[PDB]
Amino acid sequence: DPLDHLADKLFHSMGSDGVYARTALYESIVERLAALITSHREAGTEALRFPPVMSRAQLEKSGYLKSFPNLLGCVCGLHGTEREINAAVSRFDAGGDWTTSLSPADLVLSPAACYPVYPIAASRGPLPKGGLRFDVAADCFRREPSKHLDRLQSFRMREYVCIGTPDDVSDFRERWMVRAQAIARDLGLTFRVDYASDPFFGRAGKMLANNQRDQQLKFELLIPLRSEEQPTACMSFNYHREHFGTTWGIQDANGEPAHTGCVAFGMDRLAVAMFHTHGTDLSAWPAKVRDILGL
Amino acid sequence: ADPLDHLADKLFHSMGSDGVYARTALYESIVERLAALITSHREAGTEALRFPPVMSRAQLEKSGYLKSFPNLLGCVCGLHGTEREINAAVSRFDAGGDWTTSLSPADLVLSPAACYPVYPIAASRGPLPKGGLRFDVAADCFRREPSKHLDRLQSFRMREYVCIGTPDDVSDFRERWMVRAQAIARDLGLTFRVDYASDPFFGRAGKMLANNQRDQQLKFELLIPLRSEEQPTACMSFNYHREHFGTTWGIQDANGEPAHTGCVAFGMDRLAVAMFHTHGTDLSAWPAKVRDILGL
Amino acid sequence: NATIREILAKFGQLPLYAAGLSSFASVQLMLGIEEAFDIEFPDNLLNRKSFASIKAIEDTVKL
Amino acid sequence: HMNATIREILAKFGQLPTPVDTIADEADLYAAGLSSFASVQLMLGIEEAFDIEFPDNLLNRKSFASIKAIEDTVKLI
Ligand SMILES: Nc1ncnc2c1ncn2[C@@H]1O[C@H](COP(=O)(O)OP(=O)(O)OP(=O)(O)O)[C@@H](O)[C@H]1O
Ligand SMILES: Nc1ncnc2c1ncn2[C@@H]1O[C@H](COP(=O)(O)OP(=O)(O)OP(=O)(O)O)[C@@H](O)[C@H]1O
Ligand SMILES: [Mg+2]
Ligand SMILES: [Zn+2]
Ligand SMILES: [Zn+2]
Repeated sequence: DPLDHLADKLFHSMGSDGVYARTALYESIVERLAALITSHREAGTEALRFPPVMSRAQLEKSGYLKSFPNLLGCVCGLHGTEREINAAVSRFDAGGDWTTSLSPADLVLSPAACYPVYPIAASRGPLPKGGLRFDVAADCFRREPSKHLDRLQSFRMREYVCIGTPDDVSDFRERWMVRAQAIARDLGLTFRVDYASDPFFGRAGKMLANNQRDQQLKFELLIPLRSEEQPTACMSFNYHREHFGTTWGIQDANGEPAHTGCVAFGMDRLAVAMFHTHGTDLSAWPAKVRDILGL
Repeated sequence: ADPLDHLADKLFHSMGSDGVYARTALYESIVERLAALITSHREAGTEALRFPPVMSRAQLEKSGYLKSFPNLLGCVCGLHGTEREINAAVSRFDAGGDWTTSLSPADLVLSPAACYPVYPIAASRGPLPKGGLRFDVAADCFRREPSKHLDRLQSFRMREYVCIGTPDDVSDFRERWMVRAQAIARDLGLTFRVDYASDPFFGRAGKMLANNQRDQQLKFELLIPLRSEEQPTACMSFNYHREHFGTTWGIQDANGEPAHTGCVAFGMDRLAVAMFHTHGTDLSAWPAKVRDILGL
Repeated sequence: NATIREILAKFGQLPLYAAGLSSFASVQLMLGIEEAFDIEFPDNLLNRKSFASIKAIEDTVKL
Repeated sequence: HMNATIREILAKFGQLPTPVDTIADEADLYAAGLSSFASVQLMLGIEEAFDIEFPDNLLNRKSFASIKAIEDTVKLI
């Protein structure tokens, strides 16, 4: 893996594949990329920042278990009484397994940044004409251990979300497909865009992925990191049609179930792509890129 | 009524769970300025690391967290079975049952405090140099403590400076930070007192640990009246661990003795709430000196 | 057709795309054709078009 | 006898380097081996081998500094 040699300057092991401590060098570029993305935020956008956990009930309601049950991280804890908890602990001291006393909380680790925004939008009543636009971010989690630097279990996501009529969303989508590519170009990155599909689970997941790709509901900006034949999706646009509008009872200004769409930036993938492309010595980065990033 | 409750309108949106909130732009802008202020006070020769919201469960077990706060720990679990098993769990959910009976533990927990992952990392470099090592660490932390009070969250940001070295390195470090942190609190126009305290150790065993900790003055807190002046909130802590983590991780100081460690911890969410409680939710009305201190 | 007039009623959740046959409904409809009959679709004929109408579903079965 | 029981527990939950046989009644336990987490198991061990429960007033380093202090504390309870 071509990326491996980047580890020494970017990451420290934390004893778990896909979970790394970030060096100051690495974080300085993550921060500049986030500032660049912010500088392209469109008018009328409301910014929200989500913690790394969210309501299990909200995620169940969003349909996540129908699509990616195998990817979800659930928060569990020792919920019993003092003796119950001490019993679990004692088993650990004894050389047994305390984890058998774990029971689920009402929380999961957020699998994507946008999920909490839909009930928040719904709570405000009908959408105004033109719809609503959100800027959301979260530390996300997906249970997919890997040693590859572009495949993490815990990673930062940044998203612009549009909630409105089908025309609102398609206008938003056309705009962000253009802007996402202009950003990658300004960063000096090599990419192509392709229609793609989410990693749906199961046999129904094969139909869902086929459907999604055939309908062109998901575009990805792909950057060669490991190789040119297996590039890495570093940005995406998802058109959800009326799926979340229906789920959450969001009505557009015409009284119809709202459509939603989002452009997603994988902050850790973009940072890794920058270092892979430009190296770990910032003073040598191309002058135009340094200027774009305010270096 | 909690004096803080009315802050929620401007700072937070509900996420359907006590102690877990979406953060507004106003709130985040202040968390960011506080973080930059803390960074500006960083000592020379301090290594900055940023940790994700999860860490190795094995490392946390080794750190002794189970013996001390087993009730606060959030573990990561997932559906690890076959496709048929996972599909059945989802089908039980559709039929009014509980899908979570198919969950099993992963090798990860949610990080309960920012400093834990730093000790193995320091340990991996061999013996400490003279003067020891200093780290600047941060993470989103989790503690299973549901509450409706805005100063008691389940998911919250912690920033810490950590010292690993001889007992003298560490005790001077903590003294330097105790003074520096109070000076910062005063610059921020905050009302506080500093007192000895103890971690919320669990059970009968814990009452003894808490007693000893308070008695040996291993932990100071800077306390700010938020809900009341009688039960003020700990917004910074100043912790001395003796050789507990140095022993656990086999860290050796420059004299070949098990290293001591300590840390100064800033509760970024508590500090932010404190600022808004103290000066209000209109930043233009904040005192000029405070605005200047924060670069507003 | 007699076997399909019960499958669409059980998993279709209609009030076929002009009706209330949604995506996640249609996949529970796909699975219901693998249950009432003894075959699993190929990834090729596994799609939106293969489940457009009632007469569309039937033809795919023979093939 | 209480002295001997207490001594046995100190081997049961002590993690001391030099055997309880080589430790005086008045000798300071932390001063030669008794750790924090150990002294807590010991306090639990004292509560196991007898059937008692210390007040929080005596739930501290002092009560477990020496075998004599332990014996005295248990008696005073
Ligand atoms: N494992 C990961 N590590 C780092 N960033 C990720 C990871 N998975 C997703 N992201 C980033 O966040 C976004 C998530 O959207 P999405 O659900 O489309 O994932 P994905 O890109 O389909 O998946 P995969 O590449 O894992 O098969 C992507 O644009 C990507 O940049
Ligand atoms: N539940 C919480 N919500 C928000 N911030 C917290 C919470 N717990 C701790 N913090 C903050 O982070 C720091 C954590 O260090 P520490 O482990 O010393 O916790 P603590 O001081 O035991 O707390 P407490 O009695 O308030 O639960 C605290 O100083 C505080 O500012
Ligand atoms: Mg993608
Ligand atoms: Zn999204
Ligand atoms: Zn700490």
